Amino acid sequence: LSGEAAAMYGDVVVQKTTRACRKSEGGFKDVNTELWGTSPYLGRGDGEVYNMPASNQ
Amino acid sequence: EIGGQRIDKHYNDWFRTYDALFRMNDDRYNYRRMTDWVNNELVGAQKRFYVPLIFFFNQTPGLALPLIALQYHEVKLYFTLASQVQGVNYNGSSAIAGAAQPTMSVWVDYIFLDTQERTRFAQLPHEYLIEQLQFTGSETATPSA
Amino acid sequence: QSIGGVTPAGVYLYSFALKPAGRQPSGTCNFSRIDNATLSLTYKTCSIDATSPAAVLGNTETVTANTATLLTALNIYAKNYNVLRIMSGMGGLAYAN
Amino acid sequence: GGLSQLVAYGAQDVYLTGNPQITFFKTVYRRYTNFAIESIQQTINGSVGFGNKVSTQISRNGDLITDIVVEFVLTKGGNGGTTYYPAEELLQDVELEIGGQRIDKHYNDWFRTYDALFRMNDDRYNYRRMTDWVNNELVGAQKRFYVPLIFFFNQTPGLALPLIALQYHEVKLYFTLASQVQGVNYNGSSAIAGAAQPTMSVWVDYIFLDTQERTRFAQLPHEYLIEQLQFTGSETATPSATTQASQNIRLNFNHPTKYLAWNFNNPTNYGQYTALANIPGACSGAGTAAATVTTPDYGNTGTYNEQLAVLDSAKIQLNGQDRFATRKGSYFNKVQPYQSIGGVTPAGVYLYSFALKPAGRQPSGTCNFSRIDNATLSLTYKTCSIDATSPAAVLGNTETVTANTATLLTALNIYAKNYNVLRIMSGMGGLAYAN
Amino acid sequence: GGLSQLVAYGAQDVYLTGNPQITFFKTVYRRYTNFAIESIQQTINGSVGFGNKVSTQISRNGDLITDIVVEFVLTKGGNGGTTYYPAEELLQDVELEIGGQRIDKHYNDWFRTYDALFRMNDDRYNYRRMTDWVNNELVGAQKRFYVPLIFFFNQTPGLALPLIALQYHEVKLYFTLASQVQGVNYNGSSAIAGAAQPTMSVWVDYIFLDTQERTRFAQLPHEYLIEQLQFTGSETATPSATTQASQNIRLNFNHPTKYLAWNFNNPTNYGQYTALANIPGACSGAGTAAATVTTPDYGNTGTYNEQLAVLDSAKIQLNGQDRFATRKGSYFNKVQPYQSIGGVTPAGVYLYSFALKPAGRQPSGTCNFSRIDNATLSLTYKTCSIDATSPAAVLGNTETVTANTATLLTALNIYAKNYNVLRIMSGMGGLAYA
Amino acid sequence: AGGLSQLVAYGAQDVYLTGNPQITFFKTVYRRYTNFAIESIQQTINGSVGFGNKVSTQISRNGDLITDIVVEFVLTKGGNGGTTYYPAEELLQDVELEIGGQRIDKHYNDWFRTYDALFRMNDDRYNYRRMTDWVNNELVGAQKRFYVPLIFFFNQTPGLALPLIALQYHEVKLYFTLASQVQGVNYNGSSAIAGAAQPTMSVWVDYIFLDTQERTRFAQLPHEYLIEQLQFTGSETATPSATTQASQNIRLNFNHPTKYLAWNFNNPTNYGQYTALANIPGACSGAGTAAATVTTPDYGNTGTYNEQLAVLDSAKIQLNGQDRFATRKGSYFNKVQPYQSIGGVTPAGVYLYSFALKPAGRQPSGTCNFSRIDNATLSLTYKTCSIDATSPAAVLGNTETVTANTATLLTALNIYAKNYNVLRIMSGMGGLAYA
Amino acid sequence: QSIGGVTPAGVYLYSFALKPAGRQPSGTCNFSRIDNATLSLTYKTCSID
Amino acid sequence: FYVPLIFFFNQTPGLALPLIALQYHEVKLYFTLASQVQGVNYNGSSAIA
Repeated sequence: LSGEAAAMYGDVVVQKTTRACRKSEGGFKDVNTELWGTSPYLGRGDGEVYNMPASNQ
Repeated sequence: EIGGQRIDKHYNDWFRTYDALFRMNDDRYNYRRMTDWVNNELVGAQKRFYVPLIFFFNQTPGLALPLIALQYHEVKLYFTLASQVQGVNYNGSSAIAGAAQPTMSVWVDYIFLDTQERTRFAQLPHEYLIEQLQFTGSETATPSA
Repeated sequence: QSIGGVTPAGVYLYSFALKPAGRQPSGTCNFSRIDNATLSLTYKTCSIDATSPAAVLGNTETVTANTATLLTALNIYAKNYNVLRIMSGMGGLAYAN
Repeated sequence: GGLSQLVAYGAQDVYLTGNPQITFFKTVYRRYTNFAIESIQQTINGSVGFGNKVSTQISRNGDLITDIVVEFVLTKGGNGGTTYYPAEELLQDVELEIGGQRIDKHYNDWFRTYDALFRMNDDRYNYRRMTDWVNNELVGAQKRFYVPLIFFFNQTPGLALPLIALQYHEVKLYFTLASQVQGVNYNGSSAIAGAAQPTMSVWVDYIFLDTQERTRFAQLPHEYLIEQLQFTGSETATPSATTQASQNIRLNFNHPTKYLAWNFNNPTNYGQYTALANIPGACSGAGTAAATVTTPDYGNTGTYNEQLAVLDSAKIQLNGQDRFATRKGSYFNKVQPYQSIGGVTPAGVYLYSFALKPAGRQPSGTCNFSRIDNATLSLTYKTCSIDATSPAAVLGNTETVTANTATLLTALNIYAKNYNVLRIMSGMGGLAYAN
Repeated sequence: GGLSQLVAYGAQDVYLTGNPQITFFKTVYRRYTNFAIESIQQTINGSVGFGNKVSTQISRNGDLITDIVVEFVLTKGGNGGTTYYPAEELLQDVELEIGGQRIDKHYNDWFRTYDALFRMNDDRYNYRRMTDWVNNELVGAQKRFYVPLIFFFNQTPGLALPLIALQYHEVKLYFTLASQVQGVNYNGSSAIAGAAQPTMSVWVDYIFLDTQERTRFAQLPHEYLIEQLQFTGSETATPSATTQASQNIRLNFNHPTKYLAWNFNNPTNYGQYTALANIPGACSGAGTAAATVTTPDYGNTGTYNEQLAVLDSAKIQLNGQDRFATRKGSYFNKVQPYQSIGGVTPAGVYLYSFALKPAGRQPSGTCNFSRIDNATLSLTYKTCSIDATSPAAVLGNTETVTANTATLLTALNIYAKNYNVLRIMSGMGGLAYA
Repeated sequence: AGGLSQLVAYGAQDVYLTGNPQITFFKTVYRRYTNFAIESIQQTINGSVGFGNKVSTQISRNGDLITDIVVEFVLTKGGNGGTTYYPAEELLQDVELEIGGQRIDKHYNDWFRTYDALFRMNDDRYNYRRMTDWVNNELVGAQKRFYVPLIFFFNQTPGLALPLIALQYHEVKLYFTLASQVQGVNYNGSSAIAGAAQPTMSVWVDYIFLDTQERTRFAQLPHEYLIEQLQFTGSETATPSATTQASQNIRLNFNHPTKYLAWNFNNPTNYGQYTALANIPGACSGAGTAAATVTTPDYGNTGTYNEQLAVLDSAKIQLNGQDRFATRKGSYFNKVQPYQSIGGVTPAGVYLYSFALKPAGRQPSGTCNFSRIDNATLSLTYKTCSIDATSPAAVLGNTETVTANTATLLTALNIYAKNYNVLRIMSGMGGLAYA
Repeated sequence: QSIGGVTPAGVYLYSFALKPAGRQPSGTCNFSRIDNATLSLTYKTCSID
Repeated sequence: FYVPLIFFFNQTPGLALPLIALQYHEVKLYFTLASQVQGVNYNGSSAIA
């Protein structure tokens, strides 16, 4: 590695760390996902979300 | 399990640890009366036991789970029964000949709301602050003699 | 200090909360922002001959029964808060981890 | 060196490298929608055991689904050699229902036939390892079996069933368990005293999609080209020891068909597609004094020796007109799968493809049975004159004959695999064509 | 669960899922020209029998043809273990001809060599089931065997021969039947009294096209990239107990070549590419006192036991220059197949590819021998000093030493597979290069 | 009659297969490709070849792109047939890939064994065995040349061939470690074999020679390749026993988009031993006879499909404390995972969990990015080691949750992770986008 | 290399610094940017009487 | 045993050899091992079998 090639030392294997920050002060503070149902069966529910007065009567 | 998601999970040992720390006095004794034989019962005796669950909604009406607001989801309980229970089907490691298999029943106490409250629950969003149990079993750095 | 009951021998508690026994949060340790949480334990010496109660009952603080080495399993629990959201007929947890 | 090859360039290479279009040294990988696969246990409604019938509702614990595995825990009712794919035998059938409509259904025999034709090599061995005891396990041994389902969505991600697009329809699987399983709770016609009932669990592998794909699947209509199995069980002209039995079977099938497949069998013994004989592996105790040609060596029920197969010849006829020239049973047993699958098919199992590649997903040619007024399969059987108890006769015989024990192969199972369209829209779905 | 994986997203994922292009959970099946396939029997011209040459003309009963299977009926002239792929041995050779021009040719040995290198697993086993007796059948057993042909159009629909576009040319196959087939009409050199002549029939699988596809094929010119086999048999510089023979064989090959393949063999024993020995399967009676290392266990003629192979090393030179560094015979037997095919090649059979993937239809690099004047295959043989009748001598020996019985492998068969182009137009056709 | 009668039987259900047709199957048009040639070149090995020694080689600038690497070894048998197990694989203890002075990847003898156990199959696996072992019942003193192919990204496909001419300032090197001992070659169990020969080693690299235009492009253009890397650490296996099902939580020190995890438990003494020893055929030296001893394996049959000898009862992977899937049995990771995703057959004691649809392919098909997980953990439950390994009745007639007493010898745990990274080549230098 | 003294058996040092015995920083390993640091040890066989 | 070398760049970072600045010039170390080493392979003039 000589000359201007060393100047290109960022495009060679000097691979930056993927883990930007630790668990303390961020790092994994944006990896939280709400564990929903992900695919509900609205068949039994689309009678209680809109048809509420009929269920009350 | 709520909506297919694991909300929480307790272990027989947790029930024991929980009890050891949080139940007390006659509450603890009455609890023992529902899970054990406390009047010197003898071999062959039969007894119905009641194991209250200790999930967040099982401790206070304040966290009553709004099945009414979970129109598109199911709520389920899964229970693992021990392969062995001491003094019931095994004595230490030895199987007990003639031991009976358990009978089981799950009971849920339901709240029926009147029209105004019931409507609000079905329609409004809710955020219930709940408790969860985290648990890992480990090998102990067992002390030496 | 924090519960008010009596805990059986061999069971231990450490609270980060004023009242761990209540529903209402009363101080918590958020381990989602801690990289190296460690429980450091020191054990007693298992030198006492368990078959002679005098050996046990009249002994000191840093020792225990030779039969205490049968207590090889350790169960560590933590009780935390999360939020169960219910909206538009469906639910889920606000936090995964 | 390699340079001596590069320099050897002529006019004849223009067809291969002139005006080059591609290289082999630059693979471009296609960026894909982020997703994850989670294996989730399903509940089962109803007790399981022998003769029980239960069902599951596929839980809404993901957006799309593919692979499904039914687990069983069985205990051997006898020693090694007494069972044959017992988890396959146990799962008598599985029915797929969407919105109350039947979409498809598989049978234990189909799983056996399907495997016999379409799986191969170590895929087949690993399969056997998930359905049977293959390491000489002994009586009382306990094992968990994993028998995968083979519905259209269970074979490729490309057909993942969009549960999220079926918001108003339930998706269910009904599972029928066999009344008996050889070497587990029965030994031939006798029950095995003390046999345990099976433990069962159904596992579904769910696909979790990212935000944009989830939305599209939930809102857009979809059309998935799917496979369906059709099956008709029937009487086999009982093979005869004095002549050549023959039979004309009404192929009461519909839809564009990828292929037909069939086998002849002895219903007493699961997987027995050939005659019993006193040659090693061909019967219980075969090769020795204790051999019987009334009971198979269950662990070796299958065989590749067509001398023990019953079919002499067959043809498919459509509307009174031959579809192809009559071919011998061995043509349907060995050539067809050579050409169309690339695996090896056990004796007694036959295939006739209408497709170039019936083992694949792409509909590479199909026969529309919904456009035939009178479809039929014509079979001719071998003369069953060979003394099954005498290896000299069993092994030294002719092309047109088989074992006298081949007359026990009285059941015929004809399968057809076709292509239909599963249309999903506005949260509901079902098949485009009834027939 | 799965959700925890989806959210575990960062900079490293841009290369995999950023600006996504595809999904895996919805596939597109391409609509295709409606077609149907029919198996139709052809009539054989000439007398069928051992040693005879027969032929057939392919009938215009459909538009395109692909698979061709020759059905034969053979009987056993001895017990199990006396035959080795006898239906394959029976078809001594086969030629494909269009308008009188030979397009290609295969040989019984080629079928064995092809199989040894390119078929595998249960494809290979099922193949064996269609050409041999593999269930310990006994003398007198009769069996119908199916020999698929391996001409370019017999391997892929992509090259279905456009008979419909050849309105002005006949298409014929020629088949030479072996004078003798081991364990069928001769036990080694000994004729089997009462042996039957084989039954033979040729089946062609036809494709019926729909109206528009058919019209285009009948009318339009076509250029089908096809494969051809080149072959010359020659003498092996037979090695011996006291020496490592060596040989330089000019390769009289031409056209863009995908690969070379070869084997050494004993002409007497079909499929014998290795030496014989008193070890299981390596000879008649192997493993016992009655063993004879002059006759193979025919049913077990093939083997993976390299010790019995005769090539120490080899290289190919083009215009006197090494095309590659010298490698051992075991390279050409075990590694080339690993690198280029993925199956397992039996001892005595060797491969050298000039292509990345020679087993496929699509060109992936070729050596054009029409531009090489002197191409030579250089072979070094192993020392034949092992006493084949003593298992210890064989099983415990060195890399470069083989059986004394290895000197019986006096024939060498060198094959090459190349590309050519079959041009069809004006209802006629033939190859682009003659 | 015949096939024409099928074509004319056309209707509405054919439209979704053949209406407005897009393709045919009967007219393949081949792609024209750049001209290139492949040549095998012997590399010079620096250092000193011998058992336990470290050697290295610089891949010589003899071509434009490089792919296959094969390490040849000449080994001899220090004992009779049955005393060796893939000895050429065992010998090549490890190989490190270095570009421009930095590590790109590193494989281990055990990885090669694990990789093979999971990803090779059928005759490929057999042919592979033929290149690394003695499989024709060879005897003491026998000598063979073995070929150990490497499996670095560029050693599997030309699509990822490494453009060595583009690396004008950086060399590509291979560092190799030879094992101090190889079973059945220079050692027999714990004993050295007097008179054993030192290995002869040679390293071969297959070079791609491109024509002029392509060579220029590779030297001048920057390149990026999506490539594979192997992450690996060894761990102590919790020791199971007759009295207990040991459990263990192993924090996984992994990073990058991971296609899959793979692992095995083993006995460090005996290469490839992933299962317990037993007195059943193939499960121990002398199994089946008086000499059967369950302290030493039948080396030639070290690997096995006999699950009862496996040590793992069940497992799960947690990501940041959340189970990534419901807990499955060890046999699920051994038989099913590879059934569904690979199609081969995995030996007992070797486990796989995929985060990818196709863990065996080049194309990413779903990955778990461990760089975004703060606490990934593999949770393992072991079987109870209570079965007397010397008694087939106990070995073979036992239950799902137990194994051989000899399974406690499998004290080492090897956990691997297969991930992606990006090879970068620019301005004469090599590179890696991520740490 | 790094201190210039003699270290007793059983005591081990690994420096990230050119001169660890001095006051002035001379190269450091910042573990506040390391999520997973591990010391991997292999012990000798303890078989000597 | 460990034998530190005593070349000028082996004594201080101040003289660290700039291999990077020596692009085109290789740096080699040639080590000669003694024919005999006392108490290892020879005792005075007597070779140790």
